[PDB]
Amino acid sequence: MITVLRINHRPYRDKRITTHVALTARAFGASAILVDERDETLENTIRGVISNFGGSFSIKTGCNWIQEFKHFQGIRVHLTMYGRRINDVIDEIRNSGKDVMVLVGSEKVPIEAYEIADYNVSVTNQPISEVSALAIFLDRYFQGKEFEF
Amino acid sequence: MITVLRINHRPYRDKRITTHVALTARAFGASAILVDERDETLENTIRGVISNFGGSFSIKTGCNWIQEFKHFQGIRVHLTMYGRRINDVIDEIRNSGKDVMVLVGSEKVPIEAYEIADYNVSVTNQPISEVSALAIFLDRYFQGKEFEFEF
Repeated sequence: MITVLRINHRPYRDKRITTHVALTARAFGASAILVDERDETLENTIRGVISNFGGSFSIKTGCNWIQEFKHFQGIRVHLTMYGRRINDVIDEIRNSGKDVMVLVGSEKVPIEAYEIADYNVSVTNQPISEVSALAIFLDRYFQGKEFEF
Repeated sequence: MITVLRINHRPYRDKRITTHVALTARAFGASAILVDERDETLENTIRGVISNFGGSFSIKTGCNWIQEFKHFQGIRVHLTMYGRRINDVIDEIRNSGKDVMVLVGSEKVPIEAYEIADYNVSVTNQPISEVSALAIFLDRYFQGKEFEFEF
């Protein structure tokens, strides 16, 4: 099972982008998303989608991201421009058979995430969207396989 | 060459999602993006990226999307969840040797997008971000090689 941990969500600014992260996570085969800042309106939006389009994807908000990432029972993946290329490590991640937590949304020089993660993974050295980074990570993990709701 | 056509840009509502679309278009190997509503902030942002990171990508805004799509000289692709499975059609599109214009919308897209397109293309039947739809479209078009492209 893959869980996305989305940090740096600002309820009063980032509803759209965080929504886009959650829908991408769901569509491309993650089972859950955890969001740092509590956002009941986001929960209601996403839970609405899940109701309307099916399946058991989970959203929780108001999470302590360092604790969730630190104590996750499985592989901790940090999506970041400061990371090695996904292709270098994706097979080993996939072949591990473990649950995976993928951290999206880190900023600054992301020390606390780098202190915790098992893998720090980039797609390109060009500026990209975290939404597109998450899509590519999930696509590579699931090897381009399609999903059934 | 791939040109992205981004519609339903509403610059006084949000510029982040369209900026993310443009950054994705550029990084994933499109040559150009055309955006329906004029947005000089967007133009300058993306031109700033080109200045610092290289390559020859172009952005224009304030475009009549129906006219651009209808009269584009090449294959008109519309990315939509209500389209055909991408893997059914991506090979024909790639092997045509034609230029491609890829329409990416937001909220509801006008029915004309579906009627004009040569191919209405679904990366998934589930609601997703236009950013991730575009990423996967380009990724499949370029068969995973686009991150080797030089800027």
